[PDB]
Amino acid sequence: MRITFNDVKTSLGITESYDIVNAIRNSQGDNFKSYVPLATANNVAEVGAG
Amino acid sequence: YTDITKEKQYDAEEAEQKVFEREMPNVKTLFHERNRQGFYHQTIQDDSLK
Repeated sequence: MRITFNDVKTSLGITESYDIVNAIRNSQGDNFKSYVPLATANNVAEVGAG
Repeated sequence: YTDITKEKQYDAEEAEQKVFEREMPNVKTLFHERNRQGFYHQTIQDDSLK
């Protein structure tokens, strides 16, 4: 009597214009440099939208 | 002057071998010295000024 979803995707209807994580990764003097010292950004950026 | 420090990610697995690790506070210093020594000189001939 249990219903479980298989291979569900967190980004179901999400249309990503750009990869913010990738942009933060490759940012040498860019405007994303304010997030470089952040440690758990690689965990916040994935589940911060709900 | 003393500055801010970076954030470290929580890791209990490696928190067992580096409990007594060290991390310097990252301070800075400046020095100032004495650099002006001057004088003003004047003369007065009162007897010949009469």
